[PDB]
Amino acid sequence: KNFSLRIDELEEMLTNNRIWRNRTVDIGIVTAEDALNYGFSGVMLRGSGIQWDL
Amino acid sequence: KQDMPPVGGYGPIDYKRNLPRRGLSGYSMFAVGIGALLFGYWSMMKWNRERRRLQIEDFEARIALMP
Repeated sequence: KNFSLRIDELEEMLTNNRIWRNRTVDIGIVTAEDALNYGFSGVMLRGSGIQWDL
Repeated sequence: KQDMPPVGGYGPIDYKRNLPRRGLSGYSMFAVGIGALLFGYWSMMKWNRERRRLQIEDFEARIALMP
């Protein structure tokens, strides 16, 4: 009952932070159907497009 | 017959995501900034101008001697 505050700290550490957003935007964009021809499982799938999980 | 789950007493805790507290934004800022900065230069011209007056007094004691 008290874990959603601890995950409410990382939102203010990282998400609306600017330097970490600058360290991570548009980096390593593999999104094609070569990102499924490689036989990937989940995230680095569904985080890029295709909604599916077992 | 000694097993866990209670008959009642629950929350739950949220899954939510919220802390958007504003914050003094949007023409409130850029207005306290310029209003502070113009108080600075107004606090100049009362000291830098005044030090320029005592400066001439410092040269004054030189010139009244040296013949």
